[PDB]
Amino acid sequence: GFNLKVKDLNGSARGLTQAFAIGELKNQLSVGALQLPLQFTRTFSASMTSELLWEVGKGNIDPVMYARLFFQYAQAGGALSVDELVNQFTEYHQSTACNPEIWRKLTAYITGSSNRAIKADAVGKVPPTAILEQLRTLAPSEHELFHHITTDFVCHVLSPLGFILPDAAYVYRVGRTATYPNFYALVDCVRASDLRRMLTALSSVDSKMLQATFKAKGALAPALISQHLANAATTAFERSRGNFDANAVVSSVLTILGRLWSPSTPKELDPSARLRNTNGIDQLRSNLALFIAYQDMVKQRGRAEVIFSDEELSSTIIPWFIEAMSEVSPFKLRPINETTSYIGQTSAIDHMGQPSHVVVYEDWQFAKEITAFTPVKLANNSNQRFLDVEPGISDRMSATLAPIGNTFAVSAFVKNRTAVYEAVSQRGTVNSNGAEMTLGFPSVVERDYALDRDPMVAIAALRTGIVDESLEARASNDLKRSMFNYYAAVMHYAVAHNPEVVVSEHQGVAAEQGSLYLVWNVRTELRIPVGYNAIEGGSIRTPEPLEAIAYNKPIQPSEVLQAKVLDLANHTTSIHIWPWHEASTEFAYEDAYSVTIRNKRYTAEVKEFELLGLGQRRERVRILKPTVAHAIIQMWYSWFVEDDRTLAAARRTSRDDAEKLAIDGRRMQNAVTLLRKIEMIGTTGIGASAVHLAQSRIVDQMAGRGLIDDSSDLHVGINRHRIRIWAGLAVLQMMGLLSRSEAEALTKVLGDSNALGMVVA
Amino acid sequence: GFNLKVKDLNGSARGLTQAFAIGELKNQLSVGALQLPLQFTRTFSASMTSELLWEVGKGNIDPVMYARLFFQYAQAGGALSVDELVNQFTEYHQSTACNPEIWRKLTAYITGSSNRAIKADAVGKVPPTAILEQLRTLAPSEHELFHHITTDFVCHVLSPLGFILPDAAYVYRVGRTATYPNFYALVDCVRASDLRRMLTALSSVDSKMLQATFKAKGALAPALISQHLANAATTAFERSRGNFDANAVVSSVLTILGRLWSPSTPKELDPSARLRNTNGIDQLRSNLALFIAYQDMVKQRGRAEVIFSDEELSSTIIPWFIEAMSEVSPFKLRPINETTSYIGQTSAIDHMGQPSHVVVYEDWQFAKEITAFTPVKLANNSNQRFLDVEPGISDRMSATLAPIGNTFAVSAFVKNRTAVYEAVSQRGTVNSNGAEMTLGFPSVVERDYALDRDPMVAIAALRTGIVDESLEARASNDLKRSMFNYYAAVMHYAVAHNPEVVVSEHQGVAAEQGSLYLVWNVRTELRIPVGYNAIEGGSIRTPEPLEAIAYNKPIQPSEVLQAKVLDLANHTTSIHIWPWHEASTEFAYEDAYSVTIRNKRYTAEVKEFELLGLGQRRERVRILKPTVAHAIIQMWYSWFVEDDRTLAAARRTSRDDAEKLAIDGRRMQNAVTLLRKIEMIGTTGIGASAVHLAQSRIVDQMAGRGLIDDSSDLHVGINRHRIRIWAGLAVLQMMGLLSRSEAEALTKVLGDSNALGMVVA
Amino acid sequence: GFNLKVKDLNGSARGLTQAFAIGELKNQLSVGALQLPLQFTRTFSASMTSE
Repeated sequence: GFNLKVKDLNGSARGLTQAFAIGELKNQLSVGALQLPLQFTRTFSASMTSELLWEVGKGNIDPVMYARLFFQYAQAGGALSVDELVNQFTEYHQSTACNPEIWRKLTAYITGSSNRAIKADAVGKVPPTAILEQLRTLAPSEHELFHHITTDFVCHVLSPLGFILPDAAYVYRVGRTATYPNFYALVDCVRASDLRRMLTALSSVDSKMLQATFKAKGALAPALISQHLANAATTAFERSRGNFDANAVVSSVLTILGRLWSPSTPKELDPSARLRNTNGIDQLRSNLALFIAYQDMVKQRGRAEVIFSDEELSSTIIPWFIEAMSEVSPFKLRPINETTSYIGQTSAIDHMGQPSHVVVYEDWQFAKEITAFTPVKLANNSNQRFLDVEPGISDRMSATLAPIGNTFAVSAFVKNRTAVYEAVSQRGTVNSNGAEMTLGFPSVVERDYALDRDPMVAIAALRTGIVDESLEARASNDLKRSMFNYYAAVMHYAVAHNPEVVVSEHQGVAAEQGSLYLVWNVRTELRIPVGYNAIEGGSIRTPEPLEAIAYNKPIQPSEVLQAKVLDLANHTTSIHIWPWHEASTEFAYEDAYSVTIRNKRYTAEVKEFELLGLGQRRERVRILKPTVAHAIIQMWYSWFVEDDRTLAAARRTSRDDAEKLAIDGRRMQNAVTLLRKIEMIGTTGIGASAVHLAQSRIVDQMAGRGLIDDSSDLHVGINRHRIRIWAGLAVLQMMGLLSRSEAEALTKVLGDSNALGMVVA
Repeated sequence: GFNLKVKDLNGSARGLTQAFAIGELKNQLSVGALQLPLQFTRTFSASMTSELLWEVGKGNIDPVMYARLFFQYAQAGGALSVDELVNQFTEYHQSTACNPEIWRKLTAYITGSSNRAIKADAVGKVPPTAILEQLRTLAPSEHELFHHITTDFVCHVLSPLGFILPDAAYVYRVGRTATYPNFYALVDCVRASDLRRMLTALSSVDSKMLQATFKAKGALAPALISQHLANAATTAFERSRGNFDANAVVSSVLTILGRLWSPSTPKELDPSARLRNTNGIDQLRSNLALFIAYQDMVKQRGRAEVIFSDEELSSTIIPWFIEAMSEVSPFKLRPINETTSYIGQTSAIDHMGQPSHVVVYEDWQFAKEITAFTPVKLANNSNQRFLDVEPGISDRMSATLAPIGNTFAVSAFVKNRTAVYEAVSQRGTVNSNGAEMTLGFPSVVERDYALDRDPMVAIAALRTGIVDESLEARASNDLKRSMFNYYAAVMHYAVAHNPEVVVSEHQGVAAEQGSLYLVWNVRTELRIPVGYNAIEGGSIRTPEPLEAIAYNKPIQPSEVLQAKVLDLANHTTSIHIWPWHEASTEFAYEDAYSVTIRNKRYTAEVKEFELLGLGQRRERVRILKPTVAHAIIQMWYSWFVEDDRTLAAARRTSRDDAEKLAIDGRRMQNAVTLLRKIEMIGTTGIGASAVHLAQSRIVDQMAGRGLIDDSSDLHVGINRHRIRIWAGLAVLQMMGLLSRSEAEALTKVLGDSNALGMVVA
Repeated sequence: GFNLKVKDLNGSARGLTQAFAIGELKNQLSVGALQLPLQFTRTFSASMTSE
């Protein structure tokens, strides 16, 4: 992770700063005091990591299955934020009804009409999912959704009789998104709750209509209700004129929450005796999480003061109901004391004792497996595909990687970096002014790396306080979400850690007195200068959260540290396809190593390349492959990078050799550790396979010539360690555990210290 | 071992210098050239390590069993050099015959005489070994030898009949001495050959007399021959007036060998056409080993020019026969091409390529076991004893140590220190002027450490060129032998390595033109400045041997690398006792460790101390315990010490930080390695036992108080590693693998580098 | 409830327990390892109850 510093986050992790959500302009410490309660449901965001796959057009229907994807599609990064999705679909819904044709056409595709209405239609209802593609002329639908979705009703099950089929199912999927929410996250999510309101009656009409309609007879003739059948939805289309401004509700609600908790009695702030109870947000008010949301939204908006409410009804009303209470999300409104469990602690002590190291870590234990990729392109020649994965790369590589999961028993990495303990004097007297306070058990890494953000850039921005901000709306707001959610995810592990807090002003600019922050008492430690809080008040009593948790004590991990991941094995034969893509894709990418002895530069040329035990290429396949697994590793790499940056700067800064001693130690704790890591990972076994195979091509290189032919002096004090890190490269790339790229980062550490074997072998 | 240096031995290992044997006054390089053949039987010294135990007074008799011990007694460090032994015994032999009494007394102890001569004596011949103690009044015999030995004849087996008993056996023993010889070694050994000449007839008389004597009758009455019986020996006593001056022979012989090989035709040098063949030393002349001997003796003596010979008979004669040809030794006259096999090689190459590192090592693989000690004091209340060893310490400790043997798969230690390879630039360009050339597979270490010399002091002297020389005659000449033999032992591994050589002058002072040395061609390497020899002459062509072998090539180990050691298990119940002592003795010695947390200095107090699994003390026992095992370890420790001395001096010398980089690397290759070693040795398991037991007392220390009672924060980043090196101390002392003492040497390395865990755990 | 502790099993219950079972209170706890390997394959009846 990243490290700071007791007085600081502020130079190198401003996102940490609440004031930024508060709007403190990067510097001044929460001054005000002058604070009231805070409290808990502990409170809104994601449970955790949920993975699932998706059935579409099954013909049983109902709102719940999609809106999720519709919720998800965003998550899917459908196009842009859900409300698009809802809007873009609703928009079809809007080139609405003047197409009674589809009814007319459904009626007309009621075969070929009721024109000979009679008791007749009997078959063919899987190709009118495929059919309601035929409906594409009336409504355009690259955004398959309705093009897929429009199907559902028409083939509700009605004709429940006559027809007939279908008797089959589709795929949806969804890999985890966020464990925590953000307010524009909220606005969409509400837009999802609205598509949700939308369906039922829509579910109901067809469902309703068909049972009521067919008194019959067996078939109740025809020219029938389906003519209404579809009629209801457009009717439904109009049925949306529009429920609320979800944006309106959400912003009004954020404003109300600020108020719910405000410091300033003045009335941008009149939280009622009349309505403060009244169910509603009253259970919600305690909630910190909304409070985090409030802090950010407000900075973003301040509060959007339209007072949609009156202080009675409404403020009774559009705040009557809320999205989270409405379930198109995979967010859930949080349990109330657990928070998001998953931490052991230790903290610094040269015997004095105090700390500026941390010991909070990853609570991780990732997948035991991974995925082939072949989109079974064949059936319908489009997205309709099946990867059709079979024993191939996937099983051998997995087992072999499956040490791979091993390197990163994440608690163990924190173990190493929490193994530190003594330098900087002892036992007793290490500590020198600056700190380190450090973090994270998988969700933040998981949220990004999957999302191609490569956290790292957002992270540098994070630290430097003010964000990097070149970024694309895709790019910029990847940054945004990751920075918001990351901080919040920590926060209700920060909020959770000590209930005492206090909603703080800031003051700051006016801007509208909204801006507000939180402080708490934690009692225990002797007075080792920890910011300005030691505590001076019995207890930590610092609004800065890192500040708050940090002056506290060790524990253990409640959490699973499960990597989760999705088996579709039932599907894995079942389907058919949802909106899948990123696989990763084609199975691997080539990487070789060349070694010198007797001085003959070679290059065996193994890739990347099967390695695996068959030839070759292979083909075909790849593995959008459990982020975590990439995730856990991303974290180890991050560590390397951080320490190195620090060192360089200080060594130039710190002339003293003793200072240099300290420096080698940090750089080369990275060095050493990375080196040890390399050795191990490479003696993973396959890689060891690379060692025999790549050697041999290098044997050919070792044995190309006659003179070279006496095969190796290539084996030296260095070699075994050399093609050992051939083994390192083999662990290193296209396992897919790591993308590549980084390789030079590891190089950077190896270079930094002779490292050598250092021994072995 | 020790390290040098291509241009040098001369600063830091002058013993290496032949010129010192030659007498070059510490500096000038063999200049002369001007040389003739040299050649091989390869030639005199010990086979290797032989261990055996000793039967005395069995009553079967014969010369061979003792003279060995008589040879051995010296080795036993009986008192002083054998010739003492022979002399001191011969000296009894000398308060000779005027004691017909013992005969008279034997006759008299022929029961109670023949006084009633008749056919009578029938019994009691185990207590006249014990009896011939009764003979002690006539001859004093603290030096039991004759007091024990005088017995043998009298109880030859004669009365072969009447008596009767004995029907039993004694113990002798002998643990290995030297694999190589030295000339005063020669003079004694010859003194042994002389006691050897002495016995037979002495064996023969009694043996002869008794068969001839008793025509009989059954018993042939008495008043008989035993009256001669003993008569022969004194007669034998006189029989020694004296065969040769063994000293005379030996010195005359050394002189003759010089000549045998001399450069100077002038005649301190007339090696005959008449007698150069003539069997004798002709097979011996080729022999280098005598040549090594010659070089040293001469320096010691020059040659002792009495020309005992004429150039025909004799120089035919006292050189006719020689001790080595005469077998009271455990030396044997060497095979002719094997030499003393046992070496793998690698040598330096940053790609250039050349070397100043070495890779010659220990060819070692030591004992699988060790010894209890209880001298079964009980029977006869003296030396007569039996340790009476039983399952106790010995088996458990052994198995546990038996990893102990593991740490020191000596090739593996050379492996580590031959793992070095790259620092000092690359690949390619490491080398900088100075070298290292390094050595030894067990005999030199084995010869000393057993002998309480603690090689190390002799070793510092070794290096510094001119010897330390405070030393006791015991002390000084421990130094002498170890330095002579060590060098020679290397030499006919140096002599063996390349047959080309050339007997060189020096010149030097006159002193008598005797002084002489050897040079050879070894061809192969490119011209990397290796002394002044690169070679400049096709081949190494350097008289300096290290110089000679060193410019040469890798191999493998023919030798056993057996630690040998002695099982008396048959005896282990059998006896009774020889001259045994050093055991070591009482089983162990106490050592504890105290740890601090929450800051409570403790000291668990475990010793040393059973550890073993029983209580306690125990008692009783100890283990004069396979030197090697101590031996192998002595070598690893030595390494530490050498590098550290170097570093300190250079860092003060070398201001540059880069220089310091180099320095940390050497000191802390020691550091690191010693540290790793410690971890491992301690996780030996018992020690791990110390870890649970010593912890617990420390738990008591950890749990003495209430506050302390929440047992450990004692377990830190440091702890496991702390009582882990409690484990280190446990491996560390009274296993007996190592004496102790050194502990601060390991400390010295641990101190030198944070070391830390460095990790783990 | 008489019993014993593995270290003390011999350490105390050492009498009841069979490492004694033989003579060998002795020097070292019976054991080591060795030579002719077998298990008898028989005690005989069930005799209890069977009133």
